[PDB]
Parts: sequence; C-alpha cells; structure tokens
Amino acid sequence: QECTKFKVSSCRECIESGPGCTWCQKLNFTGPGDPDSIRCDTRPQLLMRGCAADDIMDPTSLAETQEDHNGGQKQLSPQKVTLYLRPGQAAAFNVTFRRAKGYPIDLYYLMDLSYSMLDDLRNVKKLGGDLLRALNEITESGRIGFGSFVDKTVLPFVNTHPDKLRNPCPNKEKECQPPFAFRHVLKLTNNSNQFQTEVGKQLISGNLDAPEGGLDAMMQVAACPEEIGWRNVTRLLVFATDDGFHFAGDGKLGAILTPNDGRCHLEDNLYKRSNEFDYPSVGQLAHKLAENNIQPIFAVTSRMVKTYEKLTEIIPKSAVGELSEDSSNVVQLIKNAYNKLSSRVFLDHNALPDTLKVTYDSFCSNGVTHRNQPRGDCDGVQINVPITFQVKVTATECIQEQSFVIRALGFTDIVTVQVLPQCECRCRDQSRDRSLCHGKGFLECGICRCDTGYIGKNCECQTQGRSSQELEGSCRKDNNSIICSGLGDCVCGQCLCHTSDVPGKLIYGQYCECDTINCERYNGQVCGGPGRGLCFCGKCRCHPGFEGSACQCERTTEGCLNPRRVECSGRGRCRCNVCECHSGYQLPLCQECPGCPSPCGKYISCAECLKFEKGPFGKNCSAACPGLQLSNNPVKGRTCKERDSEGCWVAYTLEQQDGMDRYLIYVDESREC
Amino acid sequence: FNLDTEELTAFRVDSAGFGDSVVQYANSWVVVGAPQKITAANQTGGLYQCGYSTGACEPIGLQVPPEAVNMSLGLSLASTTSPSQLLACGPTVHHECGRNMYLTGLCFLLGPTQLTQRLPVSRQECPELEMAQEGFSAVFTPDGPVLGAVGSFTWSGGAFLYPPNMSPTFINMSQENVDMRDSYLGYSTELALWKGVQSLVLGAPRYQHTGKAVIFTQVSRQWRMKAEVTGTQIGSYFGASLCSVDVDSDGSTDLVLIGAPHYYEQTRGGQVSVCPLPRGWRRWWCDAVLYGEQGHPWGRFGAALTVLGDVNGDKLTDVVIGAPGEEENRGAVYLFHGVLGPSISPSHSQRIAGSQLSSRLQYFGQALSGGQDLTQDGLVDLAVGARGQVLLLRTRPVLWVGVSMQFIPAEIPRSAFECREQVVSEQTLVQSNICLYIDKRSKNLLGSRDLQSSVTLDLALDPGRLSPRATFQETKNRSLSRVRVLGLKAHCENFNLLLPSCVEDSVTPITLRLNFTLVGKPLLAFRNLRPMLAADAQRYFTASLPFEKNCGADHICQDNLGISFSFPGLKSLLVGSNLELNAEVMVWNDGEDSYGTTITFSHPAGLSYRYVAEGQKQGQLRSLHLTCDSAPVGSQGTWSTSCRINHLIFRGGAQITFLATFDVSPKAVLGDRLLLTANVSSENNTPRTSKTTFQLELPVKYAVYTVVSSHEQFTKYLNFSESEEKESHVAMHRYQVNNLGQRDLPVSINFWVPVELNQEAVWMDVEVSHPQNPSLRCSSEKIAPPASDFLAHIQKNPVLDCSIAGCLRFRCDVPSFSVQEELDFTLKGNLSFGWVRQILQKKVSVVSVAEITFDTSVYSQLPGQEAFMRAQTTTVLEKY
Ligand SMILES: *[C@@H]1O[C@H](CO)[C@@H](O[C@@H]2O[C@H](CO)[C@@H](O[C@@H]3O[C@H](CO)[C@@H](O)[C@H](O)[C@@H]3O)[C@H](O)[C@H]2NC(C)=O)[C@H](O)[C@H]1NC(C)=O
Ligand SMILES: *[C@@H]1O[C@H](CO)[C@@H](O[C@@H]2O[C@H](CO)[C@@H](O[C@@H]3O[C@H](CO)[C@@H](O)[C@H](O)[C@@H]3O)[C@H](O)[C@H]2NC(C)=O)[C@H](O)[C@H]1NC(C)=O
Ligand SMILES: *[C@@H]1O[C@H](CO)[C@@H](O[C@@H]2O[C@H](CO)[C@@H](O[C@@H]3O[C@H](CO)[C@@H](O)[C@H](O)[C@@H]3O)[C@H](O)[C@H]2NC(C)=O)[C@H](O)[C@H]1NC(C)=O
Ligand SMILES: *[C@@H]1O[C@H](CO)[C@@H](O[C@@H]2O[C@H](CO)[C@@H](O)[C@H](O)[C@H]2NC(C)=O)[C@H](O)[C@H]1NC(C)=O
Ligand SMILES: *[C@@H]1O[C@H](CO)[C@@H](O)[C@H](O)[C@H]1NC(C)=O
Ligand SMILES: *[C@@H]1O[C@H](CO)[C@@H](O)[C@H](O)[C@H]1NC(C)=O
Ligand SMILES: [Ca+2]
Ligand SMILES: [Ca+2]
Ligand SMILES: [Ca+2]
Ligand SMILES: [Ca+2]
Repeated sequence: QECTKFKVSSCRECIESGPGCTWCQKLNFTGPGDPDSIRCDTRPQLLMRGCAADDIMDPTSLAETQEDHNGGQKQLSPQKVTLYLRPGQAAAFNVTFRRAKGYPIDLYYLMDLSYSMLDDLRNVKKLGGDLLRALNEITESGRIGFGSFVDKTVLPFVNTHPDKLRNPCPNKEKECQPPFAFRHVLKLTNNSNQFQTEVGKQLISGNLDAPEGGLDAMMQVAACPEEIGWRNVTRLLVFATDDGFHFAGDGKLGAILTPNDGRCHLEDNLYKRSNEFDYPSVGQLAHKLAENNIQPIFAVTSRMVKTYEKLTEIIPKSAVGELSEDSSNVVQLIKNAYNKLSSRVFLDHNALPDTLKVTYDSFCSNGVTHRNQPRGDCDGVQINVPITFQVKVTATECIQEQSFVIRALGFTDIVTVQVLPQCECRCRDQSRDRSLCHGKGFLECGICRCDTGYIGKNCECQTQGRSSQELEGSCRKDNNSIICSGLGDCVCGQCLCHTSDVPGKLIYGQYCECDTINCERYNGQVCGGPGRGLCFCGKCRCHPGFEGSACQCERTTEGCLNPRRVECSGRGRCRCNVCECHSGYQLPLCQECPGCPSPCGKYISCAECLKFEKGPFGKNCSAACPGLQLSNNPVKGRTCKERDSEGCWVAYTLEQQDGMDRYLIYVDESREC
Repeated sequence: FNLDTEELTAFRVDSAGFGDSVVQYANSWVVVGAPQKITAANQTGGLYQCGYSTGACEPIGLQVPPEAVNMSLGLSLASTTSPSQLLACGPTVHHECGRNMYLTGLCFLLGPTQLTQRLPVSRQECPELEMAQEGFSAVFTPDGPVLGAVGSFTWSGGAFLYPPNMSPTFINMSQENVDMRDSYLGYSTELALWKGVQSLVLGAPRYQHTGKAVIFTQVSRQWRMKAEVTGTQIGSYFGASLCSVDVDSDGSTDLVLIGAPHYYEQTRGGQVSVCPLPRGWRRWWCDAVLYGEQGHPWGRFGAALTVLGDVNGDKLTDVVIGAPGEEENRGAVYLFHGVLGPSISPSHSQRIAGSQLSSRLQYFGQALSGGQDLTQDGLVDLAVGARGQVLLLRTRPVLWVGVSMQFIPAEIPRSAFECREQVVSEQTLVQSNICLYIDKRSKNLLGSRDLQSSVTLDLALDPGRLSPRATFQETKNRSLSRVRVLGLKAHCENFNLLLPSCVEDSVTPITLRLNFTLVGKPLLAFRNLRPMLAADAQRYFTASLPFEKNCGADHICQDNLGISFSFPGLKSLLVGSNLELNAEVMVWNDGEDSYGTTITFSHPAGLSYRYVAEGQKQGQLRSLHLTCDSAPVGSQGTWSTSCRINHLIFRGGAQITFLATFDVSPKAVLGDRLLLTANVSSENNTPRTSKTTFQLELPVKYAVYTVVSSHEQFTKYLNFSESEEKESHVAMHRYQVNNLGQRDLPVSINFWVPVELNQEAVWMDVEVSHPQNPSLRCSSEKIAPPASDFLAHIQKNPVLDCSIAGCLRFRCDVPSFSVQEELDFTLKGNLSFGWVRQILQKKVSVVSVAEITFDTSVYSQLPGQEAFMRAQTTTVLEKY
C-alpha cells in the first residue's frame, strides 16, 4: 500500500513510519549482506519476498465496548470506550442513541420589561394555567420560574439622573417600577396560580438606548443557583424582547473595563453588580450556559427574527420564533420548541489536545446517509427512533495515556472515553538465544538489538574500529555510487549515517541518502513548517487536511464558499481556498467584474416580454430570455434604463446572480412616449 | 523577536483606572490615561506625563471647565508627530437639560503651543447628537484632527473633522442608508494616508449585531464612502480595533488591521483581520487571506494594537497586538512581521505574556502604542498599558553577519595521502581562513554598538563521524574555540590544521563548520544592553576541502566537463505570468571522473532556486538529490546559486540531465534582457585556464492590466421627428480607461469615428475633450474602407462600423499612465441627419470603436488575452 522507511532500528521504529508499514520477525530473512531495514516493507511486498503471513507484526487499532448494567446511563451507549489507538490508524466505535421521552421540565421566562412591552405584559401577565396544561401531555410535574430584565442602570444605556430615574415612564407615568436590569421575581415552584399573580404585580420600566442589555441577565441567571435554585434534570429558558441585545465591549461606553467574571452576586434577588461589571461576551454563553444544561428559546418580533437566526447558527440548541407584538401566540413557541429542540441530537466532545483529531458519521432516521464530519446534527429524529454515529479517533504520534469525554450538548450523560497509546509489539525475550548477537545483545522478532557499544545485525561489530573489502557491497546503492552516499561511514556491510547538531537536519537510509531538511519549502518554512507538513527525503508528507508538493495548496477545505455556499459564485475553480474567476470577475469570491460593459442592449426585447407583454420578438420568451426571475420587489444594483420596442423609455434595475447569464429583474411599472 | 524582557522601565502610579489607555506623545514623553481618577463631584479623571530620565509620573495641569462633568478624561487618546501634538478626551460629559441629561464629550489639545480645547468648547447646549460622546476615539491627519461620534441619530455614528480654524465638517452615512442602526460607527478611528488624498476609517462593532468596518474618502466636494466589509460572525465584534500599517516604508499605507476579541468557532482566542487597501471603490476585501489568532479561548486577542515599524531591520515593518484575556485572565501581547505588500506572518515570533515576572498584574495589553524613540537609546520603543501600571519595552538591536570560508591549500596534493610505514608521519599542514563582517546596518547607523561586539567561534572538523579526519594545532583537538572582536569591517584569521599522513576515506572532502554567537554583550555604556541575531541565522556555515583523487598509477587525471541548458516551451517570458522558470540542463564528462561535481548559475537578483521534488512521474529524467546554496556575488545586481550533486559519482563520458526551477518575482527588477550562465567543474576545483561557462540571453517583458469601458453617459437618441435634414444634435461617446497593473507605463489610446460616407458627411467637426486632465496632444487621420457593396452590407446589420464609411482615427498619446489612474475623456460632434437617406433604410445605428495600445515589446497584457482594451459605443438614428 504505502510505507516510506524512517530510521528503522527495531520493529517499533518501522511502525512509527506509517499506517501501511508492516514488520517481519522471521529470522534468516536477512541475506548474506542485506540491510535490516528490509524487514520493514508493505504486507504485500513481504509475502512477495517470502516473509510468512503469520510473521507480519501488524499492531492494529480496535475498540473496547464495556457496556454498563442499566440506568448507569439512559440513551448514550456504549458508556465506556477503551480504545487502543495506533498512530496514523483510525479506531472506530459506534454510538447508539435512542431518546425516550420527556424528563422533568424546568422553564424560566426572560421577559424584557420596556414601554414597548406593555401590551405584552397585559396579554401575558397571567396566562400560566395553560402552560402546565401544555406541559401536561408530555412531561409531568415540571417547574416554572420567572426573571425580568431591561438594561444596565448607568448610562449611556439609560439616563442615570435625575428623577426621571424615579419616573422613567414616558408621558403616562402609571407608577412604573424604577429602571433595573435583572429582578428574579419568581423561583422555580410547583404552583401555577401563585406564579401568575406574582407577575402582574410588577409593571414595566424604560431606558434610553434602543437595544436591550438582556445578555447580562442571562449569565446572572445561570450563575449561582445557590440563591436561585435549579432542578437537577432539565432547564429550558426563553428570550423575549422587541429589541436588540448588547454584548461585551459596549461596557466601555459606561466607563467600565472590568470583563465578565461569570458568577452572579445578588443580595436581594436583584442585581447590584451589573454597573461595576462589563457585558458577557457573545461566546461566553454557548460555554457557561451549555455547561449548566440550559438552552434559551428565541422568541421576538419579526423585526428581530433573522438577527437571532444568525445567533442560532453559533450557539447550540436554540430555536427562532417569529411572533406578533402582543405575545399572544407565545405558548405555541414551545410546540415549536420540542419540535426541533428534542430533534437536534448533538455529539461533540471536551476540547481535546492538539495531538489528537476526532470526527464522526451520521445516519439519520429519515433517509440521510451522511459521512465524515464533527457534531451529530440530525434534525429528523424525535421520540423513540435510534440513530447512528460512527466516531473515528485518530492520533498523529504515540500519545501519552489520557482520557476525554464525548457528551451530547444539553445532556448530563458523560461518556468517559479512555485512550491508550498502542505502539509496542511483542514476540520474545533474552532467555531465547543469548548465543546469536554474540552474547552482547538481545533478540526481538528476529533481528538483534545490541548494546550501547556493540552494533551490527548480530552484535558482532563495535563502534570503534571496523572495515572490510566487499562488506562495502550493499554499502553502496550501485557500482557507480560513492560509499554510504557520503555523510555516512560504512561498518559491517551497512552504513551509519553521520549526525548533525543542526535543527531539523538528520540523515538516514541504508546508504545515508535521505534527510529531513532538503525538500520543497513554503512561506520560508520547510515543507510548510512543523504545523502544515513534514520533510522526508525530498517529498513532503503533509499533515491531515493539507495536500500539495510542499503543503502549498494548504487546505482541502473551501473558503472559496460565500454565504450562498456556492463556490466562487459565477465562475472559478476552488483551488487552495482561492477562486479562478473567469473573465474580469475579481476576488475573492468572483462576483464583481469591474470592467464588464453593462449590456442592457439585447435585454430590452425580453424586458417587455416578461413584465409588459409587448410580444416576445425573435421567437417566444422564457426561451430566448433565461433571465427567468422577475421578482415583484425593489431589487437593485445594476440600475439600467433604456428604451422599448417602440419609443417609450422602459426603466428597470438588474440584479445578476451567480452563474453565467442568470439574472433577476424588476421592470418599473411605467413608460415614457 | 527583539523585545526586552529584563531591563525595562515600569510606572506603577496607583490612580484608579490608571494605565487603562496610553499613547506615544512627542518622543520625549509618554501619556497615560486614568478616566476613573475621581476629582471633585463625580467629574473627570486626569492625565499623567512620564519621562524616562527619572522613573516617575508627574501630574499634568488642566483647566477642567465646571461645564464638563463625569467626563472621566483620558479614556480616549491620540498623538501626532507632524508637528508634535497630543489629544486627550473625556468621552462622557454630562450636561443637565432638566428632564434628562446626555453625553457630549470634550477634548483638549496640548503641546509646545497654545493649550487649545476643541469640540471646540461651545458647551453643547440642550435641545440627533445628544449622546454621541464625541472623542470616543480620535486620530490625527495632515488636514486637522478627527474625533468620532457614536450616538449620531439612530446611534448610526460618524466623525467630526476639524480643519485649520475653519468651521469643522462631519461624516455620517446619510439617512438613505436604512441600516447601520446601533453599530457605534466610529467606535474606533484610524488614518490611511496615501500618495494621493487621505482616507478615514471607522469601526462598527454592531452592524446588524455582528460588526462591519467602513472606509471613507474625502474627494473634492464629495466625502463619500470608498468601501466596506461585513463581519464574519454574530457578536464577533468585528470593528473593535483598527490599525493602518505600512508593510514596507514607502509611506503610503498598504493595509489595515481589524479587531474582534470576542470571536471563535471552536477556540475563543480572539480574532484580528488583515485587510489591504485596494484602490478602485466598490471593491475591497478584508480577505487578503489570513487573520492572526492563538490557541487559548477567552483571550480577547485583538483588544488593541499599533504600528511598531522596522525593529529587526529587514525593511519589513512589524506590529504589536494586545490580549489581556490570555492565560488565567492574565495579560498577553504578540509580535508579527510583514512579508511582501499586502500580507503578514500568521506565525508570530514572540509572545511576551503576563508570566514574564510581572509579579501580579491581572490584564495587561488593554491598549498600546509604539514607534517613537523615547529612551533615546536609538531604536523605537513600545508602550503597553496595564491595570495599575504601564510598561516600556525597548527593541534590542538585530544585526546579522556574513561569512566567508576558504582553504589556502585548495585541495590535497596527494602528498600526505596514502602514506607509508618506514619512518614518519609527516603530518601535512593545511591552512583554513575564515572571515566575519557585518553589512546590514541601516537602522543602527555608524558609531558605538553598530561596530564593537565580541563573539564566540566554534570550529569543528568532520563532526558527524566519530573519525576526526584532522585537528587544529593551537589546541590539538578536532575542534577549537576563541573569542574575538568583530566590526563592520571584516575580521579574517586563518588556523593551522594537521592531516595525518595516512588516512582511509579521501573521497569525501573534510568538512569545517562554525558555531558563532554574541558572547558577553558588554559594549561601552549600557545603552545597547543586549544585541542579537535574526530569524534566518545560518549560524552553522560549512566549507569543504577536497582531495586529489587517485585516478590511477598514472594518466594524470584530466578534468574535462562541458555543459549546456535550455528552456522547454518558454515563450516570451513576461513578469507576472511565467512565475516559475523551468530549466532543462544537460552536462557532459569527456574526462576523468568528477566526484563532488558542482554546477553553479549566475542570475539577476529577481529569482532564486526552489527544489522541484517531482515523482509522479517522469521522465527519462531527473532522479537527483542535489544541494543548492544561493548567495550574493557581483558588485551590484547579479549573484550565484551553486548546486553540487551531493551524494554520488559522475563517471566516464556519461551525460546526465536534471531539472532546476527558478521562481521569479512579479516585481522582478531586471534589464530589458536577462542573461544567465552555468559554471561547471569537478570537486577537485578548476585547476586550469579557460572556464567552460554556458550562457544565453532572453528578451524580457512585463505584465500589465489595461481595461477600457464605454461610460453609460452615451447618446442613444432616436425619435420619430424627422421632417428635414438638420445638423446639431451632437452625440457624446464617453470612454473611461484605467490600469490595475503595477507599473507606470506610457500608452496611446486610439479611436475610430465615422464621418465621410460617399462625400456625404456622417457627423462633422468631431473632436475629443480631455477633462479632469491636462491638455494632451491627439492626432487625426482619415482613411477609406474596402469599398465593398455597402448597400447589402448594412442591410445584413443596421450597424455602421468604420468598414463602410470613411472613418477617422484619433491617436491620443500619453506620457505616463500611472497605475490606478482612471484617466478618462470623451468625444463629441454635431451629428448630421443628411446621410441617413443615402442608404435608404431606418433605425440605422452608427458605432465608434475605441482601442488602447502600448509598445507590444517590453510590456503586454497578462491573463492570456483580454480584449478589455477595446470598447465600443453604438448610437441610433431611428427617425421616421
Ligand atoms: C447624517 O445622518 C442623518 C441621519 O442618519 C441624515 O438624515 C437627517 O436625519 C433627520 C431625521 O430626523 C432629518 O430630519 C430633520 O429633522 C430636524 C428636526 O426635526 C429638522 O430640523 C431637519 O431639517 C430635518 O427635517 C434630516 O432631514 C436629515 N438631515 C439632512 C441633512 O437631510 C443626514 O442627512 C446626514 N447628514 C448629512 C449632512 O449628510
Ligand atoms: C554551538 O553549539 C554547540 C552544540 O549545539 C554548543 O555546545 C553544547 O551543545 C549542547 C547540546 O549538544 C548544549 O546542550 C547541553 O545538553 C546537555 C544534555 O545533553 C545538558 O545537560 C546541558 O545543560 C546543555 O544544555 C550545551 O548547552 C552547549 N554548550 C554547553 C556545553 O553549555 C555550543 O555551546 C555552541 N558553541 C558556542 C559556545 O558558541
Ligand atoms: C565561473 O567560474 C569562476 C570561478 O568559480 C567565477 O569567477 C570568480 O571566481 C573567484 C574564485 O576564483 C570568485 O572568488 C573571488 O575570490 C577572491 C579571492 O581569491 C575574492 O577576493 C573575491 O571577492 C571573489 O570572491 C569570484 O567571486 C568569481 N567572480 C567574481 C570575480 O566575483 C565566476 O563567478 C563564474 N562565472 C559566472 C559569472 O557565473
Ligand atoms: C456622586 O454621586 C454618587 C451617587 O450617584 C455618590 O455616591 C453615593 O451615592 C449614594 C446614593 O445616592 C449617596 O447616598 C452617598 O452619599 C454617596 N456616597 C458618598 C461617599 O458620598 C457620590 O458621593 C457622588 N460623588 C461626589 C463626590 O459628588
Ligand atoms: C457501526 O455502524 C455501521 C452502520 O450500520 C456498521 O456498518 C459498522 O459495522 C458499525 N461498526 C461497529 C464498530 O460495530
Ligand atoms: C579535546 O577533545 C575532546 C574530544 O573530542 C573534547 O571533548 C574536548 O572538549 C577537547 N578539549 C579541548 C581543550 O578543546
Ligand atoms: Ca408589545
Ligand atoms: Ca505601506
Ligand atoms: Ca523591519
Ligand atoms: Ca528608544
């Protein structure tokens, strides 16, 4: 298959050469004056040479599935995978996951209390008897909690002085509560009516800046349940606001450069730290939040629907819910919650050391036959239908014994996956044959590993004083080659490549022909520095995910993809995260051809054949006019304005899209004769 | 990689929010900020000037108006060099308008002049622009300072420019720009000077809640937008920090950095984005590839950053980047280097973090500004602010040195070769002369330091083998060491070597390599402290000594080798295309066996050798491991890349062919022709007279991008009112042209405008205006087409190209069509209606062709073939 020889001193140093490297233990395999490195070839070559099949030491990776009794864990099995991983070779172990049911729920209503959330507070102040009613079907005795929020106390988020602070309410001043940010009104309780009545109590407030500071409230909530309390099962939250959301960095405006610590410090179920404290970074939740098994459910205006949509991409387990400004259809949010919140089966892992690389597979229930990719995104499984993830763990070197975990995001089920560095190989000992190797060395699978001072394929030779006539036979590759290809002094048939105390420099080979420094460069680094790839006798063996002569086409990925997720838009192959835009189309993703003339000619005939019906001329249309789309919307970009078939100036923009002569027009409903 | 981490200065003035924002004042001083240095009734903070002479910070006198309250000044800072000035700011002024107060911002300009105060100090009376906190981020520019507003209107943002005592201007994004609500446009501000006009830049952390950065130009009576780029991720905060930096030193800002401390995908280290400054609006990418980071989540990498300039002396400016969130909240900083044009080096050279016997500072690197020599030890300095205190890190001098090696006795005379065993070892005496001299000096300049330095030398022969093929006499060992004094003037010392009369291996020359460094580091005063070497320090330099190989008991050993190479398929060779250069060299051996045969080339600076490493597969061909070393030779311009066929013999009259490829730079400085040679000889050097060099010379051209379009201000005017044959509805064909090449190059724009048509003029008195540009000279010549049957000709196609009607060529020459110059112009002429009947049809259309040209030789267009240098404009005369 594949096996380039690194320094081969033992069977192990042959293993450290590559996946397709095998070793032969059969003695008397070395010819009259043959190298010991010949024992390390490919399995096929070994058989072609004579090396027996049962003599081919081949340490392979496999998986140990120590399954538990039951109740150990519920629907994440196996529960303990003790893999024995050989570097370069992938170990595969499957993961059965058959979700069951709904466990004890625990909701929490994060509502923004503004003057814009007035009719929301009215149409919601006490509709919690239909929540336990909507909770009755699937789950049983759940929990219900509430937490209000507005925005930081101090400016520029809201006027800090003076007594408009005592009375923020605009114009009506119906005794609205003082400007706040987070007031834990209700704790997680069984009752439902007591919950409703404790809500209507408090009235709205108000602030200056348009977007809210809801993010600060998030952390403070799931920060210290030593004062708020939380169930040890499920924890769902729900964001509600007809406004934006402030993240870290915005605090510098309020003269506060103290970052988010992560823990809430309240004394009266009410924040008094958010002022001497900066906003939680955007990414500070997908971590801390997902650590406490909490998952918000976006539900805001349609004006803020596609902004929380981009937020769904990042943070896991989160849905988008466009609703009216009255918060009347708020209970239907959760009919859409479990819809795709119990559907998103996740299968990530703790941040593994760089010395490892993990992947997965996916066999969703409804048709999908995915292969090779992280996560476990299968948005097509719900109640009682198992799934399949094929976890493939590979290493780059002989790791040290360690252990990590593969959890399902939003689940307490920890799977302790043990990892064992598998790379020794195992035949015999020095009780058998203290004769060969002339006593000064031991035997291991044929060859003999001599002491510090003895060398040779039978420990016959020493490192101080040797050389014969035709021992230099297999000591030079060919008759017209210098001995040991220089940079190596021959002893007992073979060569001992000299050593260089220069970073990277290293000679090796039967005739000392190969080094690990003289290959093709890249970015002023050998084979692409230690990061990208490595050097071995001229050719570069690029790390995984890197190809090319010297890892030049560094990534097998595709940064050539735009948000459209089509490579290089119109034209241009995607080579090494770059596009080869045809014609004058320019970088990076090939959309704007700054030089193209702007052909409106030849397009008039079809413009009056789609919007207006003034006769498809040449033939018909939708055939001589593959600008198939004619949106009934104010598209723009290539503001064109030419004439028609007979006099009148027909106006129309022209937004091209993607490939070749594909377009999208809106022909003004107007003319000018 | 030369940032002091031992002998530095530290100012630990405990004044609340001290060392929270800092800038390089006039070279003599550094100004720090303490916004939260409470003074009076919930008012300002205060500033501190600190000098190097004495490690102490003196308060700075200020006339804080009662008007400005809780403004906590110092939060935003900015310094210019033009004339040395400084700008401090309280971006949080509070003015009570009764019902509710707001925030306006108030700044102070200091210096060796008048203590100005510029919003300017028209205390912003109550009522748009209430909570814009102008001065949140400021930066200078040749035409007055520039402070940034955030809460402009829908918190859109902008920046108020102040001219020279003239009333100030301002730049938002109009209102027609529906979006950009709540983005803090102007959170950060930076300049972008260019050979032409200046350019501003504002950071919008929260454009659509993700983060976009927008660049503005200030054209005469325009002040519109140049371009922009959305963020990569939501919350990433793309727009935080911005720094226009100068990869080279041409003075024209080349690229621009961006910050986004709160970004990630798997590791939340942070994110800084490199984004060059392409010219030609409506197109601009922050994706000139890369973006620096680090492997450590929650690091806030990109919090701040400043241009540092040339520190290691390689003409490639270096930058600094802060990250106060690294480690366990500890601080951190990073150092990167430029490359060539728009680019930086992802792999940083240094990472001085808070673990550097910073006894106990939480987050450091919040802000930082450098580039100014303040300690007055020569090279630039850096200032990085931290919670409580602010540090200064000096740049330790990086010199590197060149070396030469030679063996007085070229090879070995075979005298002490095979030897004999009656009487002695007459141990032959070889001499080996090495020299050391330093050449790259521009920054450190003449005088102390740049000269004197001590060095440790460590010569060692045949190192890799446990069979020392010799020994030095001075020590008798197989190696020796001696500390000697260097200078910018060479230092050559030859040593004595002893070869034992009898030896086994003679084929493999004996190697002699040196390990050298910079020992001691005491030099006069402690105004140098620690010098050091560069990244590409080949501290291991080796030279070989051959032997007189026994070519028999006689036969005298004749060295006869020839050589000849070519270029397969190489057509024309222009700089831009044909980057790699494939050379097929053949070589002979019509004489005694050459063992360590070496093959050296001579070439212009504009290229060097890169290993081919091919395999897959080919051919009747190269198989060949060979060692090549480039190096500068000639007086000025050329230089040699030698390549010795490393490890094996070249015997008999056998010939061999290998492939050696030379990369050529797109900006390859070289004559209109480039020659190159090939010296070939054996390991036993060239014992005799006439060299066997083989050379050839090639014509060289250069890539260029020259495009031309037909501006949409073109007259297509047909209409039915055609009673008589009038004259003057002059049509207007505007043509715009521009070159995205990378070299200034003369050009000549040709034209073709129909006129005469069988004595019947088409359109008369046609000339070409050249607005927005000097009065250039244009030529005029009439020509008569083939005279085919035009009746049926245009009956095919109503078009009226020049092939029918006597056309008119305009040869408008051009002195120097500088790159980027969009030099455009138009042509007009009263268009006669008379000729319309001459052809007996309607809805005819006359066309003008415009094609740009340039000397086909020397220059040429790149991509293969772009006809973008030949536009067209078709007017219509439909009149019924
Ligand atoms: C800079 O940005 C602003 C907003 O982004 C641009 O639009 C300005 O916005 C206001 C919106 O209220 C427009 O209304 C104005 O109302 C005030 C008071 O009610 C009135 O005094 C003004 O005459 C006007 O009706 C305003 O028209 C508009 N400003 C302009 C100059 O049109 C603004 O255009 C941008 N400024 C510049 C100079 O580009
Ligand atoms: C030029 O380079 C040579 C070789 O690299 C330097 O010689 C000595 O080299 C050794 C490594 O071969 C250095 O590391 C030593 O390693 C041993 C463990 O094997 C360790 O116990 C020692 O503490 C030491 O770190 C060694 O530092 C270095 N010199 C010594 C003896 O300190 C040589 O220093 C260089 N030549 C000069 C002086 O310019
Ligand atoms: C073709 O072959 C010759 C020999 O290799 C090159 O000519 C010159 O050769 C001398 C050595 O014989 C080079 O070294 C010079 O040595 C003196 C000391 O003896 C030293 O003082 C000079 O600084 C110089 O290094 C010399 O560099 C080289 N050319 C010159 C005069 O600079 C020649 O380079 C080869 N032809 C080409 C141009 O490819
Ligand atoms: C500035 O105002 C702050 C409050 O905004 C003052 O801080 C304290 O505020 C509370 C609540 O109103 C008062 O009861 C205390 O009397 C204040 N503390 C002290 C020590 O006075 C603060 O005092 C004001 N600063 C100044 C000097 O005017
Ligand atoms: C994992 O599942 C796949 C698909 O059913 C199967 O082909 C494979 O054999 C399984 N692997 C293991 C380790 O059982
Ligand atoms: C002499 O030679 C030995 C062995 O090569 C070496 O270790 C030692 O450093 C040398 N001594 C001196 C004084 O150079
Ligand atoms: Ca509402
Ligand atoms: Ca520059
Ligand atoms: Ca530099
Ligand atoms: Ca200095």
